[PDB]
Amino acid sequence: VPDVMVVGEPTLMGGEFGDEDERLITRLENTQFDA
Amino acid sequence: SLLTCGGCQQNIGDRYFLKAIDQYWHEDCLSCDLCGCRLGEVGRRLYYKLGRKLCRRDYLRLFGQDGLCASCDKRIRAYEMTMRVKDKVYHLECFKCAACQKHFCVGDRYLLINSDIVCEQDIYEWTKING
Ligand SMILES: [Zn+2]
Ligand SMILES: [Zn+2]
Ligand SMILES: [Zn+2]
Ligand SMILES: [Zn+2]
Repeated sequence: VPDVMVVGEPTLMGGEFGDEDERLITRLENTQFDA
Repeated sequence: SLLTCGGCQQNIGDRYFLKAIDQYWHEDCLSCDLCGCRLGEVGRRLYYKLGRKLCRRDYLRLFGQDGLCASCDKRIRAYEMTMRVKDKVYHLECFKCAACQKHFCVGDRYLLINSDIVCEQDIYEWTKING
C-alpha cells in the first residue's frame, strides 16, 4: 500500500511564470493634509 | 507639490496614496484593466506588460504558457486551476476516478495507473478487470 497518494490543494497552471513583469506598489503619506 | 492620479486624472487630496508604474494613484484607482480588481491590498501582485496593468490571473491569461490535460487531451489555460499528479496535469473537472467518476477533495486517497486516477475504494476491482 506504499503506492497510495493523497489529494492536496489545487495549483495554478503557470505558477512559475511572471516574476520579471512584477512591479512594486509603494505605500505613501500626504505631507499637506487637513480637514 | 500637488500630485496627479494616473487612473482618474484628478488631484490627490487624500491622507494615504500609492506609487506604482512611475505614477501616483488614489488607493482605489490602481486596478486591473480586465477585471477591475484593486491591486493595493490582499497581497495582490501588480503586473505590467505592453501598456496593461494586470493582476496575476489576467497577466497569465494574456502572457502565460498553456498546458495539456492527461484526461481530456485538451489545452489548459495558464490562469486555470489544476490538479498535478507527478508530471501529469489535469483540469479541475477532469480530476475524477476513472472507475466510479467521483470528483476528489483534499485528503482523499487514490492510485495512478498510466494517466488513470483510481480511488482507493476501486483499486481491487480495477486491478482484476485491467491489471
Ligand atoms: Zn484616482
Ligand atoms: Zn484582473
Ligand atoms: Zn481535461
Ligand atoms: Zn472510484
